[PDB]
Amino acid sequence: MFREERKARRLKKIKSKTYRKIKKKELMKNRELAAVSSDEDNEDHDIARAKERMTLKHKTNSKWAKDMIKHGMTNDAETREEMEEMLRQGERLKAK
Amino acid sequence: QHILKNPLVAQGIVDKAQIRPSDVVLEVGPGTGNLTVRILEQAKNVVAVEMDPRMAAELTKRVRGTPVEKKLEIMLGDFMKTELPYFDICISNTPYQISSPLVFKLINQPRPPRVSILMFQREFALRLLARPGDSLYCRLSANVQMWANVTHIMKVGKNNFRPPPQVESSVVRLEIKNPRPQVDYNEWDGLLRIVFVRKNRTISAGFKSTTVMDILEKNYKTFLAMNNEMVDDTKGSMHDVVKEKIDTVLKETDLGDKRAGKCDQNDFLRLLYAFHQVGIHFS
Amino acid sequence: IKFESRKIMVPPHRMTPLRNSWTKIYPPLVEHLKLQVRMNLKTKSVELRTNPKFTTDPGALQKGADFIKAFTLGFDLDDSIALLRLDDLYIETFEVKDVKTLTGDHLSRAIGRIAGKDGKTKFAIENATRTRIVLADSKIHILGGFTHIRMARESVVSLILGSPPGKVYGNLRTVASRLKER
Amino acid sequence: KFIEHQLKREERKTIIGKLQDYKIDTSLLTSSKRLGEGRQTKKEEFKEALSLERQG
Amino acid sequence: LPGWGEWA
Amino acid sequence: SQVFGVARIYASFNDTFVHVTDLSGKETIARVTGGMKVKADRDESSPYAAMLAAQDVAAKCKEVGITAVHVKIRATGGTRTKTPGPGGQAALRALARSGLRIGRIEDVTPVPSDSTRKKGGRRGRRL
Amino acid sequence: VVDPFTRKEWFDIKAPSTFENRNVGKTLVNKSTSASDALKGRVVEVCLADLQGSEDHSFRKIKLRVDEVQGKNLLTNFHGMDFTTDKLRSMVRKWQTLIEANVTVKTSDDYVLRIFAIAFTRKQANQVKRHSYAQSSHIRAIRKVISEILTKEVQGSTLAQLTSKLIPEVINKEIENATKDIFPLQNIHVRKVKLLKQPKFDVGALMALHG
Amino acid sequence: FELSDVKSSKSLAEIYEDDYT
RNA sequence: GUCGACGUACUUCAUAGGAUCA
RNA sequence: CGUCGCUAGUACCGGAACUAAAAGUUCCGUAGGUGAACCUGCGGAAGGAUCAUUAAAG
RNA sequence: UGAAAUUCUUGGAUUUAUUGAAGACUAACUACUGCGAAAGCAUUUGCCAAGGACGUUUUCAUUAAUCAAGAACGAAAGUUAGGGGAUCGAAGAUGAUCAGAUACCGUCGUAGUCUUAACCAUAAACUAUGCCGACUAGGGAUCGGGUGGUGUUUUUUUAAUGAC
Ligand SMILES: [Mg+2]
Ligand SMILES: [Mg+2]
Ligand SMILES: [Mg+2]
Ligand SMILES: [Mg+2]
Ligand SMILES: [Mg+2]
Repeated sequence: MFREERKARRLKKIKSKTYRKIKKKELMKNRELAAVSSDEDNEDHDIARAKERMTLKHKTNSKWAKDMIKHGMTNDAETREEMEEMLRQGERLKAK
Repeated sequence: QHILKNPLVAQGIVDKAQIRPSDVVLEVGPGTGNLTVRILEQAKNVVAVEMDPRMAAELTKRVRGTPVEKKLEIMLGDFMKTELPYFDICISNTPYQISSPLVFKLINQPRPPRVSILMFQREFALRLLARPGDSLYCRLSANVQMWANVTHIMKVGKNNFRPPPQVESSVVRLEIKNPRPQVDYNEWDGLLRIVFVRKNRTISAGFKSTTVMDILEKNYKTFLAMNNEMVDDTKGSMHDVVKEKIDTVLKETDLGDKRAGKCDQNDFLRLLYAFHQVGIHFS
Repeated sequence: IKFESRKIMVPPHRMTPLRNSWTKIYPPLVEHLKLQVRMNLKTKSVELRTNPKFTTDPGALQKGADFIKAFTLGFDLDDSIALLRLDDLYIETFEVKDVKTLTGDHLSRAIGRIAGKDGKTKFAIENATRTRIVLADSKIHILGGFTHIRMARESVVSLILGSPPGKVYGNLRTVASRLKER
Repeated sequence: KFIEHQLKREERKTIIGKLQDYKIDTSLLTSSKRLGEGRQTKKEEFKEALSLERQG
Repeated sequence: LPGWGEWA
Repeated sequence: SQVFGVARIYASFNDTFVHVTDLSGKETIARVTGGMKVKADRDESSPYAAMLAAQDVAAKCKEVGITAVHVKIRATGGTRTKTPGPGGQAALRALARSGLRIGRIEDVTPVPSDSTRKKGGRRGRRL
Repeated sequence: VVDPFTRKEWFDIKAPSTFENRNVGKTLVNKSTSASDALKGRVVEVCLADLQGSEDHSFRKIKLRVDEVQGKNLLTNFHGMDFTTDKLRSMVRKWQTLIEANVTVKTSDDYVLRIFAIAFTRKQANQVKRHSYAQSSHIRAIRKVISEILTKEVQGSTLAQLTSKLIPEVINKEIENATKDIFPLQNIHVRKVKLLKQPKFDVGALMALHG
Repeated sequence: FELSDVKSSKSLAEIYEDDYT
């Protein structure tokens, strides 16, 4: 337990955007490759789509998206990708 | 290497050179020759000092087949190592690595140019332009202001140069004073070097150093020898005499408690005269 | 070939791997080097002695001593076996602290930078320079030929001083190419 | 500013004249460039000895 | 394990 | 019938010293360094220098009467590295091969409890 | 033009009778033009294993100073004690507290000396904690007990008797027994012995020591 | 030339023998 | 003086992403 | 195969003789800077890529 | 050093050993664990006062939270006046200026680094994250205290403590 504690501690301190970004991609690849995540039946898709339509949480009327857009912050590529990554995720939930 | 490409700044440089038609121009750092053609256009004749044979050859090809052939002259070598001909105006965009020597060499030319337009790094240019009491006032400022007067012409930004450097640049005008003031270069330089070790401390504290005492005592021994007066040559013989001499001059001049960075030309000159009066010669 | 002895003290954290690997350690020492082997549990140290009647190579005893010492520092067994096989392999050691005084998170990141993600950066250096590197906390040991270890030390030192791994990796390819040329 | 400048120039002229009144050479004088050294090699000591012998 | 604690 | 010496090995970055003296340490029997056994300064720290150096000292020791040596390897130590380098190891191997009996091997690197500042400076050294 | 070893002469060192093996090798010196002056003040360091003929003392070294010379025999006396560096580096380990004590004390023979003792905490048989750090109060109590024991042992003995105690490590047993209740310990050792001052020389005390 | 970033299967005896041969 | 700092006013560079089709 | 050359040397009275001549990382605070397209000292930060081994009072 | 060269050296350098002197710093143990309002804080022992938490069927009874004004301290660097001056070391000088993974290297080294009496009050002074109060999941590790056991070791007379 001590060894994992020390290793977990050191990883917690590292809060570099790129480092986390690499780690997240690799984790997603393994999970997809191993198919750890169960398939969503038609009901799971319907409920998810319902909530998304119910709230419209994945459009540029959100606070963070509006703040970035209105102040010429999204001209930069990196933030534009993040705004994009939000938008495509909403579109995925909108798919029928 | 970095190459300028904004034509406007170069045009301003050649314009502010104010080169009379009977002037011979020493153009350091020819590079491709963007400045050189325009200097040739409004000059009697031009002498160019290039380090790279290929760039000099390219300049020759560029100029070849024009009216301005007989005017141009290209010297190949290292600028310091070469002994230069008479020149009236100096226009340079040379690598900054040679900025400080360049200046002084122009000062120590047997017949110094009346005007020169030099491109220097912004920090270096401000140090050249610093006035007494400024933060960046330094030995360079005082010395160059003794032998010349420097003014600011332009601030040249990073974008103009390709590939971009990591520091901005500027263009200044240097004016060597004719007649040269009749103060020995060595003595001035020695006094300044002793006084500028820490420019924000008292001049007295500048002199309190032991090695300064050793140098000044040896200098006093040598001077007494020159005047045929005998001297014992023991290491600490007149440490106690030179110490009192320095204390008295510093007290009477009232420069003891004044920081070097806030001292002007006249203050240093008075200090030099006092130290001479009491018999100490610095260099 | 006279009667001589050597002792090498195994630290606590390595002896269980010695237990893990000892079945493969005493055979080469006893058959090839003709060396009579033992370790004292009471002192927890390996005792090697030259047997005058059977041992023949004068350098056998010292060769075995360095072989265990190579294992003691943390090198894998087969990596250490090269020392017995060859005669021109030496171990270079130094701390990060000699290179630079790094403490706290600076120290931890420096160790991570040398190892690299999943040990790739260390795996980069070992192959290009034809050596092995053990990153024992702030303690670095490099095993290989004399000329080989010096290139390895330079790259490791560059990482400690702050050189990003990518530029170090590019240089490794360059020197790696020159190694194949010669 | 102009009047203080001119007064400063006059003071400078007087001081520089008085400096020409009293002047010497600087070849034998040790430069202040040595302030950082604080220790001399045997070559430098021999050069100093030769110079002093030439002086007498 | 031949020679763990004795000469081998 | 077995007279003992002490083989002092000082392995620095740029050279290796093999110094054999009596048990007290006061009287030196033979001192050889990598510089004397090699034509170029670069190879003085090379192990090849060390083995030549070690063999010569061993040859001298046999002539004098010394047949066994206690090895006291050391490095520069102090504010610098505390572990002997390859030069020391190569010399030690040569001494064993030379036929001199090696009594005891011990490390006596100068290890400071707490030392002065190192030469490198804040940004480091040894690029 | 002169090979120095032509003019050298060999001398044989002898050890205190407190040690089992008196023979500890030989040294050499330039022949008297005297040799005795060069011999006096010379020190030789040797492992206790060689003198006692047991590997149990392999990590202990004794420094002996040449104090007298008679007929190519160099009569020495105890000058210092230390451990091998490897042993010390072995004892120091992570996840434990290092307790060290030093005491300055003079023997009954006016031999002023300094003793350094070291010890480490240990985990018990049923311990399940990774580490065994001891509270500062326990460290201070143990240090006081160790200092008192060392002072009592040194003051109530002569230097020869002091070495006679060092060789069998009785002092370590006494220390661990005394400090047992305060906190369990391991690797209790008299790390070092320095000889600060020496009384006026008495050749009689050296001859009686050497029999 | 591309440099391997994984642990070498060959052992240093093997690499140095390949260098020898 | 094509001077420095600040204040003020303006200009300018960083916008594409997913799906299908050829 | 000849003449004078050019390079080096020897002598003689610019001149006139002789010999030889295998080449084609990102920063912050502060303090400085006279080979400043930038460097340097001290303190701090990650906004910088953790491999292996590891109860041996077992 | 990539190789050299300034540098020391047959008056004996480098190295060996017996000492002596000076000024810093507290390795390994050392861990984001501990203490402090923060900056910071690490050898032994003594003295001076200070503090959190724990235990309390003790005591006063709203005395409290936040805080313009105002006050104490405030890393490193820096200034004034003494002291000290070992190491390292801005500046300065000087050797070399050949070769791009080792491309900024070497030697001497002023101020400083240390300390005493005052100034200066800035840091990525970072958890890039105000302060007080309440509530909203499971799990085992650690630091300090406390409660409990008919638990182990120890006191090698018991025991009682200490450590588990
Ligand atoms: Mg603690
Ligand atoms: Mg002072
Ligand atoms: Mg205040
Ligand atoms: Mg902090
Ligand atoms: Mg709260």
